[PDB]
Amino acid sequence: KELNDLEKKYNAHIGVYALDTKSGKEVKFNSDKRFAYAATSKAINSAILLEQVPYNKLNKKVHINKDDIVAYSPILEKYVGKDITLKALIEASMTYSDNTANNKIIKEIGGIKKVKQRLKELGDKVTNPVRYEIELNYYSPKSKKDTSTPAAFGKTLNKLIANGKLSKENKKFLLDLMLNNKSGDTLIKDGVPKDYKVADKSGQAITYASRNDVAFVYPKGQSEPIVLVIFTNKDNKSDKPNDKLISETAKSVMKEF
Amino acid sequence: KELNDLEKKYNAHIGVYALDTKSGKEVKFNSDKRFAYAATSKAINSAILLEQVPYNKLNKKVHINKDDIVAYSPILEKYVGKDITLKALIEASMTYSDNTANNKIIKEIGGIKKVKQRLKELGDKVTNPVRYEIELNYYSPKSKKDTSTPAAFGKTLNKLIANGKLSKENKKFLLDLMLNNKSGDTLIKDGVPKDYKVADKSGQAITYASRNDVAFVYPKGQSEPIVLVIFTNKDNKSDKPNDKLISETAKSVMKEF
Repeated sequence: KELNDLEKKYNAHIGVYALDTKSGKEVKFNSDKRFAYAATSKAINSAILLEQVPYNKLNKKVHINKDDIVAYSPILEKYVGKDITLKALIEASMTYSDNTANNKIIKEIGGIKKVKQRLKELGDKVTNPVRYEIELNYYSPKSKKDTSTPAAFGKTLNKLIANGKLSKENKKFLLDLMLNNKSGDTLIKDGVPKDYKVADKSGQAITYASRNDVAFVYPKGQSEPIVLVIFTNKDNKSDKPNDKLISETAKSVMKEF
Repeated sequence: KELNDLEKKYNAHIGVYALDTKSGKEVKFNSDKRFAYAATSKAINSAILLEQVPYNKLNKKVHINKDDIVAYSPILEKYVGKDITLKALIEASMTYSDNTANNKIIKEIGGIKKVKQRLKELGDKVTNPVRYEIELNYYSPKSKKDTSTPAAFGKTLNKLIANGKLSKENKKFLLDLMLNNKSGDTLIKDGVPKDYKVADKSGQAITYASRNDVAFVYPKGQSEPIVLVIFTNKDNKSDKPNDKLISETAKSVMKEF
């Protein structure tokens, strides 16, 4: 379970930050090294929008046209020239990792700048959103663009969602999407003990086998979640990642709690 | 609401079969004309597998290798060389319309032949599965391959799921996937009245703007569903469909109940 020999077994780099929100106990490993967060940022944008729009007001529609459309939008693809509710945008973003949905949410929030401002209010000076989908995924170890550290990103998830200011309804709406999500089943969920419940949002950048998973993990018997951010990448641009790496990382970290 | 002037407004062909399972009242329109059912068949395969595997036994894993992988498998893509539960296969098939998941389910059932045999036991001599994903989507008006009529397909959905022999748990597991599904939101769900609950599985063949949606529709106040099959296509191979066509078709048909 040493994270060091997980990096060896897999020849990858692991960035972890786990915070038991009950005890405040943290597990860090390369927790201050930057990683491209890819689709895991969708959790952040969704949370931020849910801060400014009451659950009852998620039924508000927003028009989607061709310009809004970006690659890998299994849901939003068909909304060209149609309206979609803020509620359905968030579901598309969280369940399907829909790229057009996420951009739209960011737009609704006020843009990247607004996202940045918010991050800064949350005391997050590390999380660096610079581009929208899908370009936020063109990770370069040379660039800080669209990257965060496991610690900065974890602290933000905590402050925004776990110990945030979301209403009961919106927090539930969001955590349930991440809970019900079957997309990151091979990641944190795969490595945690049978009885734990995992509310995650996976992600994978285009380069360096940047494969991430962030989650609200709930040990059987605990209602308070452990915020778990696992970012992983490899040395080469075209490197393919191994999800079992995240699964094994979550297994190990969870044993700390 | 005449279906005829919906076909005019949209210059498309509508195939409908609605059966109120409570009253046994039916609404038909070109209900005996063949249409490519595309991903809507996933509902059928899932139901059939759920007939032979108890809910508690869905945790059984099945190995996925490269050969199993077909196009548009947002979930199953990453399972190459990994195991997946029958439960996660069905979720992938129903929520994400995952093609590799569906093929695997068909394999688990015993193959297309087995599916055929089952259809025949259900008194369905029309539904004609011939290929797996993704080729089942190469629709030709000249070919009966992978097509069914709205009536034959509707009667099968009814006999297999609605008035089928699924256990409480499996029927729920499946209907909840279709209920929670945000993929066909622009279809039946878009056209039914606000308070209705729609448990659907959309679909779109590669050709002739073959855009379908099948659902278990629940009027507010009714627990028994109305099985609604709406198949639509156009004259030309490269025709793009308009989902609002299905939405408007569902609106009209629902007024019959």
